[PDB]
Amino acid sequence: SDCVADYAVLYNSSSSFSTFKCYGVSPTKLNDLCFSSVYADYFVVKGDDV
Amino acid sequence: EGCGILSNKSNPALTQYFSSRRGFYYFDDTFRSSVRVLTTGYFLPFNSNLTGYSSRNSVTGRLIQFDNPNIPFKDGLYFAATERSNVIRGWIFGSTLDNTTQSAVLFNNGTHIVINVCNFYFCQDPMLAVANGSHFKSWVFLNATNCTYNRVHGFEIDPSPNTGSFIHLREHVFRNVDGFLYVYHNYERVDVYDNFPQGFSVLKPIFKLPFGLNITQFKVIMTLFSPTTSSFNADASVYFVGHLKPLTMLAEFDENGTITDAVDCSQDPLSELKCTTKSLTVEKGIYQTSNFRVSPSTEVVRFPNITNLCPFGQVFNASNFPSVYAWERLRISDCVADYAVLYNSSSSFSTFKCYGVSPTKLNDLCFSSVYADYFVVKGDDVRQIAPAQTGVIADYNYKLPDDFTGCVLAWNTNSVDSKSGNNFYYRLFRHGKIKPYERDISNVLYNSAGGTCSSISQLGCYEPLKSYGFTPTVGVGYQPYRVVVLSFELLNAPATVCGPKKSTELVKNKCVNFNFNGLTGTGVLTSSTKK
Amino acid sequence: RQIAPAQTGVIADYNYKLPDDFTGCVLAWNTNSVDSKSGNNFYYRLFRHGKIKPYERDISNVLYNSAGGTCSSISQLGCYEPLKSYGFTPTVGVGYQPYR
Amino acid sequence: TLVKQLSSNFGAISSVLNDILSRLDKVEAEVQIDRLITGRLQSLQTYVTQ
Amino acid sequence: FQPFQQFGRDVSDFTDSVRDPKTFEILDISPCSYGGVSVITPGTNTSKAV
Ligand SMILES: *[C@@H]1O[C@H](CO)[C@@H](O[C@@H]2O[C@H](CO)[C@@H](O[C@@H]3O[C@H](CO)[C@@H](O)[C@H](O[C@H]4O[C@H](CO)[C@@H](O)[C@H](O)[C@@H]4O[C@H]4O[C@H](CO)[C@@H](O)[C@H](O)[C@@H]4O)[C@@H]3O)[C@H](O)[C@H]2NC(C)=O)[C@H](O)[C@H]1NC(C)=O
Ligand SMILES: *[C@@H]1O[C@H](CO)[C@@H](O[C@@H]2O[C@H](CO)[C@@H](O[C@@H]3O[C@H](CO)[C@@H](O)[C@H](O[C@H]4O[C@H](CO)[C@@H](O)[C@H](O)[C@@H]4O)[C@@H]3O)[C@H](O)[C@H]2NC(C)=O)[C@H](O)[C@H]1NC(C)=O
Ligand SMILES: C=CC1=C(C)/C(=C/c2[nH]c(/C=C3N=C(/C=C4\NC(=O)C(C)=C4C=C)C(C)=C\3CCC(=O)O)c(CCC(=O)O)c2C)NC1=O
Ligand SMILES: *[C@@H]1O[C@H](CO)[C@@H](O[C@@H]2O[C@H](CO)[C@@H](O)[C@H](O)[C@H]2NC(C)=O)[C@H](O)[C@H]1NC(C)=O
Ligand SMILES: *[C@@H]1O[C@H](CO)[C@@H](O)[C@H](O)[C@H]1NC(C)=O
Ligand SMILES: *[C@@H]1O[C@H](CO)[C@@H](O)[C@H](O)[C@H]1NC(C)=O
Ligand SMILES: *[C@@H]1O[C@H](CO)[C@@H](O)[C@H](O)[C@H]1NC(C)=O
Ligand SMILES: *[C@@H]1O[C@H](CO)[C@@H](O)[C@H](O)[C@H]1NC(C)=O
Ligand SMILES: *[C@@H]1O[C@H](CO)[C@@H](O)[C@H](O)[C@H]1NC(C)=O
Ligand SMILES: *[C@@H]1O[C@H](CO)[C@@H](O)[C@H](O)[C@H]1NC(C)=O
Ligand SMILES: *[C@@H]1O[C@H](CO)[C@@H](O)[C@H](O)[C@H]1NC(C)=O
Ligand SMILES: *[C@@H]1O[C@H](CO)[C@@H](O)[C@H](O)[C@H]1NC(C)=O
Ligand SMILES: *[C@@H]1O[C@H](CO)[C@@H](O)[C@H](O)[C@H]1NC(C)=O
Ligand SMILES: *[C@@H]1O[C@H](CO)[C@@H](O)[C@H](O)[C@H]1NC(C)=O
Ligand SMILES: *[C@@H]1O[C@H](CO)[C@@H](O)[C@H](O)[C@H]1NC(C)=O
Repeated sequence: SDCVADYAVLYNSSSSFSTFKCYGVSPTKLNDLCFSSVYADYFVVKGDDV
Repeated sequence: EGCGILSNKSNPALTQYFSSRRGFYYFDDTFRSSVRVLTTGYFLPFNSNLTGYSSRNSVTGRLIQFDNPNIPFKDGLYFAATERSNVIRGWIFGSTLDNTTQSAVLFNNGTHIVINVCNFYFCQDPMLAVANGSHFKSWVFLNATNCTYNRVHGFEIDPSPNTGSFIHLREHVFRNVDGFLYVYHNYERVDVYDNFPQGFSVLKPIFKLPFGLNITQFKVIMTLFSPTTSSFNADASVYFVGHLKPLTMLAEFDENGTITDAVDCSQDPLSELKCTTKSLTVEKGIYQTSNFRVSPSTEVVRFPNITNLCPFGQVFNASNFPSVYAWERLRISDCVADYAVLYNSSSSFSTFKCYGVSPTKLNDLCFSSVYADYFVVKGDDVRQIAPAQTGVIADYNYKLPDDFTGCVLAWNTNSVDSKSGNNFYYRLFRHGKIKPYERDISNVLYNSAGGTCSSISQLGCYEPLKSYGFTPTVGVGYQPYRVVVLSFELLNAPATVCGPKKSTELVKNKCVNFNFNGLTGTGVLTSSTKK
Repeated sequence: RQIAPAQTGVIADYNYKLPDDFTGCVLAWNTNSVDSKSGNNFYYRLFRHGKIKPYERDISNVLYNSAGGTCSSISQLGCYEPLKSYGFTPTVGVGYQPYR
Repeated sequence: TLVKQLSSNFGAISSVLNDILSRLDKVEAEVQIDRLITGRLQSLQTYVTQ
Repeated sequence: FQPFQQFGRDVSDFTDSVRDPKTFEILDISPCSYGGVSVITPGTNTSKAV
């Protein structure tokens, strides 16, 4: 909460996403959207469980 | 099993008969009651031609009669037989009917029903012999190898020959779709000798056999008879063969779900009237009937005189593709787009996504102008080569329009451009996104919050290009992939690249199916005077 | 990825074809540690005259003659074997490793 | 005004059935043939109504 | 039913009969409220009973 979602700063890192699926919105139209509340869930899976 | 041979046989007389209303079957398994259904499929048309094959023989004066040729299996068969005693016992299905291709047999052994799909070495005259009213021998094939399917059902018939006027009529239809062979059955008692009986009959399904077989030919197994001796002689029998055609019929169901009668559409104007109103009884008056008397069967295709193979070798098996920020365009024209020649190469595509067209309909469609863009990406950046994507590549290196018509190709090349000539770069740190089908080969030194730092040692100024760290013994992803993007353009311009279809001869004043550079349709062709 | 309705390739045209409006499910998993050691029994069919029908197969090992037919020997010009062997062996890249 | 409604996309890629059927496989064909069928049926309904 | 029948359909094409898989008997399916119901009222400002 209370932050600016700039996804361009992740390009400078050494990790590249092999999966960037988005549901209900478009990945291109994320710099123009403005959300009310967001949540994050993180874990580790087998690799073919993705 | 020791197949017998025949020395001299008379030439078959292909006398043609008429089938009155026979050759109808249950076309599905949906249960119905008191409804009239209009259905389309492969059926035997009414008042069609049936070819007869006889087998009778006398003691002297005439040669033996055994008419068992390779009847084609085009789209289906109507098999009707009017034998007395039991002479015709089963059929042979296959493509070449030799032991280099798999073939199927479905015949009555005498004490069993034998179904095998093996590599059969058939003899010249497949038969089975009986003697003194008992099952003596079966002489169908000689060798059978390399097969799995085998079904045997217990059954029993009487092999003793009789005399009379062909009291039995047994009829079947055969069709194979999606790897299943369908067998239908009907029986009734008639009294005819050398003519096809008239009437209306409905066939009921008994078999659905799951073998995937390329079936194009057909043969009939018969029976020989002896007066308890070594010499064998034939008996009187005859069967009829008809071919199924694509047409529409109307079926009527009663309250028990059986078919009482059917109407073959497009036979006479009376049946066409019943075919549109969906009723068997028509009140008096004048009615507007639809079109059914049209059977476009001829295919005419016209393609230009382009004959050279199209250069897939210098665009796939090349050396030193450029990096993604400096991708190159190639115009491809006046060639034949044969995609089957890429199967011979050692490289296999891990991405074959097409957007504006279907991948299967690429040998039939033709294009006015095509282009090719090729570069090298990181390996997990391949999913960014698509319409409406975001990332480093989709924003700063290579952008596709959202109204993209074409195909995207990609394959892993780790053994060729990971050891030497590793000068692959991608552009980071750009002020603004890139437009579709545009590139910027510029090495200006990037400064955040306003440009022109003019020195690398200052605070906040960085190089724009970052090197791919391509090296062997890394994981999938961080491994080089070669990407080719093909862009299609289908206009009213003359065609330049057209694929491998053999053109046929032009035909006029007939309802045919045409194809003029991927412009398939239906109609007649007539000489014009337009400009 | 060629085991799907409306696909093109070596498998989808000459080896195994799924019909359109196919109802069912397709399964796949990587098996590199069980069949890669002196197997030498996995082949695929190249060089066929015409495409395959859905749910059909042809187990034939006749010589293939390009632009013609009825080839005699392998030394005859324009004659090739129809079947080509998968080169399955351990320590190869993903995409060349066997899948069931 | 009824014969000129045949030149309408109705949300499909083209107003010609031959362009759709020659460029797309059979599975993807119905989802765009249905739009043309519904639009032409609606035009016929309207014409019968007036 | 037929020996291999499992459910029966209507001319409006909805299931009105089924065969129980355990005990081979034929049941009937009808909607649990079919037929109209009308409520007669005076004005709501006038009275309350219906
Ligand atoms: C075709 O090529 C041309 C030129 O080759 C391209 O034109 C360039 O376009 C980019 C962006 O459109 C432009 O970059 C800006 O330049 C400004 C100078 O005119 C910079 O001042 C600016 O950066 C800061 O300034 C803005 C105003 O202050 C801020 O809004 C901006 O976010 C930056 O501010 C940073 O710093 C402050 C400091 O406090 C901070 O508050 C901010 O949050 C932020 O961190 C831009 O970089 C180039 O100058 C243009 N080039 C030229 C020669 O004019 C054109 O884009 C190309 N076309 C295509 C389609 O690619
Ligand atoms: C079921 O099996 C049968 C037989 O096993 C099989 O029939 C075969 O079909 C193929 C292709 O349809 C035939 O191969 C072609 O035959 C023609 C002669 O008719 C040749 O001319 C062809 O060679 C070249 O021809 C042109 C040059 O003149 C070229 O433009 C062309 O590209 C060819 O290179 C070609 O060999 C084959 O002859 C028949 N076999 C028999 C015995 O008829 C049928 O296709 C199988 N069914 C299915 C669905 O697979
Ligand atoms: C080989 C294929 C073959 C088929 C498809 C076949 C089917 C078949 N044969 C039947 C009867 C019969 N089958 C035959 C004989 C034949 N009728 C034939 O289709 C052929 C080719 C013969 C060979 C002589 C006879 C004589 C009967 C009488 C059975 C009875 O008394 O009910 C019947 C009706 C009774 C039943 O369901 O068992 C069917 C469905 N029988 C076969 O033998
Ligand atoms: C497969 O078919 C071939 C030829 O059709 C068979 O080869 C013939 O076998 C007969 C045995 O009766 C020999 O007399 C011939 O000389 C052979 N050659 C030819 C050209 O006819 C072969 O036996 C069959 N069976 C197999 C290979 O198991
Ligand atoms: C990017 O990453 C580098 C280290 O790799 C770091 O020094 C730098 O501050 C980061 N940010 C920018 C804007 O360059
Ligand atoms: C019997 O066969 C031989 C050899 O094929 C032939 O010459 C002869 O004419 C045949 N007999 C008759 C009556 O046709
Ligand atoms: C059918 O048979 C008749 C004679 O019985 C013949 O005149 C006709 O040409 C045959 N073919 C067709 C298509 O009617
Ligand atoms: C076929 O019939 C013969 C006797 O005519 C019998 O010996 C044989 O076992 C039968 N075939 C099968 C598969 O049972
Ligand atoms: C074919 O069958 C015969 C018996 O009739 C047998 O002697 C021969 O070995 C068989 N052929 C093969 C290749 O096994
Ligand atoms: C076919 O038979 C031959 C020997 O006759 C054998 O070598 C081969 O493996 C068999 N192929 C199949 C698919 O059964
Ligand atoms: C229909 O089935 C019933 C019940 O088996 C039977 O009595 C009747 O004869 C059949 N046929 C007709 C035309 O009702
Ligand atoms: C190009 O083809 C040759 C043989 O024709 C092969 O040795 C080489 O590896 C290929 N290069 C590629 C696929 O990059
Ligand atoms: C396929 O590739 C081989 C070498 O791998 C080559 O000899 C042959 O000419 C190519 N073309 C055909 C049609 O076999
Ligand atoms: C199914 O199992 C139940 C449980 O005992 C039994 O009552 C019923 O008769 C069975 N139905 C069969 C065997 O068709
Ligand atoms: C109910 O009717 C009376 C009589 O006209 C009226 O005075 C009253 O306002 C009405 N009630 C409401 C809620 O309007």
